[PDB]
Amino acid sequence: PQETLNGGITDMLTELANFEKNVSQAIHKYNAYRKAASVIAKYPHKIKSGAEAKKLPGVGTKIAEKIDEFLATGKLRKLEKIRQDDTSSSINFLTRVSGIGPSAARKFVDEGIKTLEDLRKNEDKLNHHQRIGLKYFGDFEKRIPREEMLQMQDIVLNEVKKVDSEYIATVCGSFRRGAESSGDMDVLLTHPSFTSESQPKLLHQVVEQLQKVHFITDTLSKGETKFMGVCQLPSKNDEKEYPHRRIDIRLIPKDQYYCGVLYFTGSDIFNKNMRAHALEKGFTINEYTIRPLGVTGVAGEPLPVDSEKDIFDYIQWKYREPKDRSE
DNA sequence: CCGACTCGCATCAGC
DNA sequence: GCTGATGCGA
DNA sequence: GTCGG
Ligand code: NA
Ligand code: NA
Repeated sequence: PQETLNGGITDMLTELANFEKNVSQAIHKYNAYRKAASVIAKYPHKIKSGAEAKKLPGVGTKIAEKIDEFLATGKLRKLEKIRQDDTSSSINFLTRVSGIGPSAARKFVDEGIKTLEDLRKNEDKLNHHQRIGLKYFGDFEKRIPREEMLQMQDIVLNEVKKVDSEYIATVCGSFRRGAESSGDMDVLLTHPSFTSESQPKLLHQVVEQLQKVHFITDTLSKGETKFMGVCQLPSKNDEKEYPHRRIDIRLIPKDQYYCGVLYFTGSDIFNKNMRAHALEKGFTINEYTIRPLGVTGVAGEPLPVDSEKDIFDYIQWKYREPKDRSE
């Protein structure tokens, strides 16, 4: 649907969602508004009334009333008010800094720290993650065109194989589904030496090499199985420097690898659909495994999986190409 | 009427 | 010092 | 806030 159809409504609901998450700290109300925003964004008609929208799954009485007010007035009194609220708008804004959630935003604003400038003046009140998020505030809100993602993939796959040619690496997310742009890079990594029933340095090796060739620039968090950090393509010639990008790297045991690939390939809606159809067939699918359900409901031991296709097969489904996986 | 809506890592709260 | 809870982002 | 047991 064209944005101009119900964009005013969906924008309204999305903004309400953010204030619930960031100010009221009501995560379930936050997801409630988003679900309403999503289902309305997919609605192929311009909504004439709240009663019309209430027919959609996820839109209840309260949102129906809000839509009635928005349609009749072009705004929402409650939204208009919280917009001009200095405390609430500042709390909501500060959460745009990676590492600053609803709680940290509240505490900062409570003691008079409201803007990026205020943040820049009080660095010693920020933890390591928050300083990085502050440093790359602008870059982290930029999207990544696919050509840059492709070049990022080149470096990752090359350096990973250089460390150990027996590594297996897959760039997932929307990029694997063939998207024109990405919000970040999500790399899934495994090695034949690493299983569920199984060195605790396989991830470090790869991270270290990507640091050595100056691809990885910063580290947000790093353990034995999960890395979260910052990277940057090398600058061409005398061209303008590339934005710094968010990159995650996960080490997954061989026997759980392809369940992970599927899950982190998405999309969420596709994964939702697929999980629903998994159930009726008598299988349970999560990030790690696909399991067989006993006659009451007792899940037996995880089924052997050696590819994405294996999973699709178990539930008597035919392989859907990553490009065909938005639903 | 009222409960539902996973986990790795960094850091806090408390012993 | 360690264990468990919480915040955060995914 | 919405859904549903
Ligand atoms: Na509804
Ligand atoms: Na944040």
